[PDB]
Amino acid sequence: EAKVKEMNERLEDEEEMNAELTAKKRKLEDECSELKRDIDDLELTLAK
Amino acid sequence: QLEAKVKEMNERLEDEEEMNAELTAKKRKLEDECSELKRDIDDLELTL
Repeated sequence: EAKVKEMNERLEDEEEMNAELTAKKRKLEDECSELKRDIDDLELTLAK
Repeated sequence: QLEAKVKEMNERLEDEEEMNAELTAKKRKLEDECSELKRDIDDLELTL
């Protein structure tokens, strides 16, 4: 009965850890998109 | 019955824990990529 409840809890935690770490990941995806455009557009005004 | 209940939870934990394992490995490379993109800028801005 114990290992049953214990594994229930961990499941809810892993299901939510999925959501959490992906919001962390996403913030880095967003950043890595933006930083690239800021690299590029700077050079896109610098270029000759 | 309680061992069956034990089983599909152990099993589903393995699915979940690997999704979560992926999200942190995906997270690593994105931290690293952000790193170098942030570099490319801060080097380049030292002439503006």
